[PDB]
Amino acid sequence: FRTRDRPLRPGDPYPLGSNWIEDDDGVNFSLFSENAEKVELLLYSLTNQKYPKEIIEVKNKTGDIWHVFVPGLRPGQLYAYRVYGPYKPELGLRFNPNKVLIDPYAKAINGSVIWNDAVFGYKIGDQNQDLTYDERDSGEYVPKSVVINPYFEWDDEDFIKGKKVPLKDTVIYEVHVKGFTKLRLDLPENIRGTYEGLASEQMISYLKDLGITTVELMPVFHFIDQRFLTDKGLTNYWGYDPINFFSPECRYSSTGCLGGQVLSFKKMVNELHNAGIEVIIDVVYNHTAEGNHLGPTLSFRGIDNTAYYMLQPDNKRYYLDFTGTGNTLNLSHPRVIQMVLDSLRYWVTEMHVDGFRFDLAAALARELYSVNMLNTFFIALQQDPILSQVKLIAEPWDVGQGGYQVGNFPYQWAEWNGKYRDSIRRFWRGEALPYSEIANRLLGSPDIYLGNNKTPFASINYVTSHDGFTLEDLVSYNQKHNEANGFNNQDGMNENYSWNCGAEGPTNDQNVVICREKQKRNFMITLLVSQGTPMILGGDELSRTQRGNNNAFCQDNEITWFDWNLDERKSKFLEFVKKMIQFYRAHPAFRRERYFQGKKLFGMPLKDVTFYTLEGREVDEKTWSSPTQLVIFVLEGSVMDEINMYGERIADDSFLIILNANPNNVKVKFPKGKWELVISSYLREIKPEERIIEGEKELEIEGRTALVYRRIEL
Amino acid sequence: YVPKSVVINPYFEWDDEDFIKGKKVPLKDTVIYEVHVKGFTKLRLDLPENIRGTYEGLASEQMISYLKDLGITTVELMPVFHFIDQRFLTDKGLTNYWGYDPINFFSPECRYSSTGCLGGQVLSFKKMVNELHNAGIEVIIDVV
Repeated sequence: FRTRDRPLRPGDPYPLGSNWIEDDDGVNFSLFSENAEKVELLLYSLTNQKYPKEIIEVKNKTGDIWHVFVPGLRPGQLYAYRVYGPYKPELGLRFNPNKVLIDPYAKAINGSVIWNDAVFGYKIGDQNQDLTYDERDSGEYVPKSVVINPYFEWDDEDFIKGKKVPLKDTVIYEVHVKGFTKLRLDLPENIRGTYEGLASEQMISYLKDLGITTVELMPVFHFIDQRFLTDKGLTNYWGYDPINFFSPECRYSSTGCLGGQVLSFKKMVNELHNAGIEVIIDVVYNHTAEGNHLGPTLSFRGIDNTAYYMLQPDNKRYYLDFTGTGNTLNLSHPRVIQMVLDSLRYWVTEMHVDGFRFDLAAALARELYSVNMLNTFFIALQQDPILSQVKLIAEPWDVGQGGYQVGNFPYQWAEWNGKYRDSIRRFWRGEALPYSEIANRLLGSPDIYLGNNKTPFASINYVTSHDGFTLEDLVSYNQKHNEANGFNNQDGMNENYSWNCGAEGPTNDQNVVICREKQKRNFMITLLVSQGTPMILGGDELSRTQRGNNNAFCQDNEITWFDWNLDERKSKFLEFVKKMIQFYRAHPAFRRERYFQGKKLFGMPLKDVTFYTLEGREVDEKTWSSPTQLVIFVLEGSVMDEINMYGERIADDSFLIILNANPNNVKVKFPKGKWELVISSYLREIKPEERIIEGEKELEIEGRTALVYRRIEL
Repeated sequence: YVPKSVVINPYFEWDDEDFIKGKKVPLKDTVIYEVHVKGFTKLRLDLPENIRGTYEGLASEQMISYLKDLGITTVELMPVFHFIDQRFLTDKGLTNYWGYDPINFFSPECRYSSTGCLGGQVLSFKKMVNELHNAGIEVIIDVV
């Protein structure tokens, strides 16, 4: 028989990908290819996945989209594609139907890659490398896509689609799905380090106790372990290397990789929303795990290489790399643009995601070679009805030339404030930066984001992230220790703006431990007292340590697992971060929607913020540009231009904050009021000269100490 | 010595089963597949026992996928009307395997059920049909 003797329907080229049509009993397959000449649908049995149990040729094509509707099939059916066409790598055409490809619209993938020189489309050994054409079948080594059933019952989950957590009052908590619960011997295994483990009653209660509002999850897009990681006994722990944009990772799931990864994800989000916790997901759209040339041929390169990938225009054999990871997705092609926003819309309307943190966000604005934030993809995202409502967070740079684009992302976009990261670490490190540099950071960095009409909550303040040290390692090391990575300690940035407190590594010396505990609390008070929306690094409340590894993308082991066993030193830091989060959330003078001016307002005798120096005298224009290790400012809570959504003014307590990074002691004369101690970084018992201050008193402030005060009388 | 009749609860929740009550399989394009409920799955060591040769065994994911792979459209089931083993078969160590010998016209056979003969035979039958219709398979029953 031929392809015409098994019953078929022409199908439709609408909803790209496999779509279970319950009413007609069958499945509709759709796949874009501008350049394919023949497209063949492969169907596998669950048992036999080395050869296809049936080969169907996609003969119908409406426009640049191939499609066929195969009767009898149900959800759960395994499938993959073969794309026939021209092979001219020096021109960009790398079509090899011997290599089995993965549906870019597959919403569930069964397993991952079995590395073998057959999944490459070019002779691995040959001297002419990626110009050659290896004819080995790779079907038995590449995972297959699953037709999923999209249906799901969201128990009173649609009511949180109303009054959400506004970014004004948000506290971000960056988590790795696996590390959150792998060493949670509390839970059973089989859910440890899984989606279900994250949404268990034990973790949900913990997250409300900690007090964070929303969770930001490291890449959950179904990703592949790199071969140069496999050939060193290593894994992709972070997962910033995906090949599919619609499948939740099968490695994070704990119910089944045959569609159970999308079920256990939806059930996970449903559990969090029933606890009033928003969900943001780290998302890679700038590059794909297929690498540059010499990389594998597992999907896009096979389906249509000159559409999906940015290729060097004069050769078109090599790949433009603005991510440092081999390739860069070509976001200038209409269907590539359609893919990303289809995926962005998919995770919102179907997986009920509340926001996205874009990895290397600038690389998405690359048109040929230059970054212009007025590209097609950003505009369409801005105008879209549903994507206009969820939060959009950017890593405001890529590793290209001219890629540093902080403050140039459109409004509605928030940005990771790297300038806040670096200068705050240097301030407490000991360096003396201008009074105007750190004071700007503390008031939401208006110098950055005001020029493009943005707000203080648009600035994402953070002192540590998954890139670089953790907070414990930040006060415990001065140099990288990525020796365990297997790259001869050449990977991961060298300047971390780090300081050890008096060692490098673990220590017994009792001054080194304390300088840190004081330094850890010094960072914590700074972050949650500055204007903007703060991001906590996951595990930092637990004083998590990566053994001095500032680049633990490859370590899926005890280095990156969360250590839940707490001693007395760790337990009391947890209560500190708890009470500091509880503080920041209780006081609107730090959850501000508009910036502080330097003025009295509403006809009041105090100006909304005042800056002092060692003596209670106001900061001048020449003190404001001189360097400093001590910065003093008074937030007048009752004279803020802060108005809620109902037209009411807000106002808060009046606060005075002392940040003295000078290693030596300094004496400070207070302003005119009677001030009360609310929190400080002192580990020692707070003696009563310091608890209440009256009438322009002077007070000894030990070196490297942060203090918060509240005026009780004027 | 004679079995007793059970007052049953007729209620049953047919999950999206009422939509196949529309575009069905017209006889023009039908392919009939005559099955014995027991013989279909008794030696199906794939499935657990306790459902081998039962209604539930017939509607299991293993058999449903097999019937779509074979390609038949509707299933024709040998007599499922609750029947009695003839005495001249009993007095030779034998049974009524086909079952073309019933005494009740409303009870699904208790010998084919695998959940309970106290009303479980009518539940496990409705659940069996519901599973087939969710797979686009029509059901015809041999009736005496």
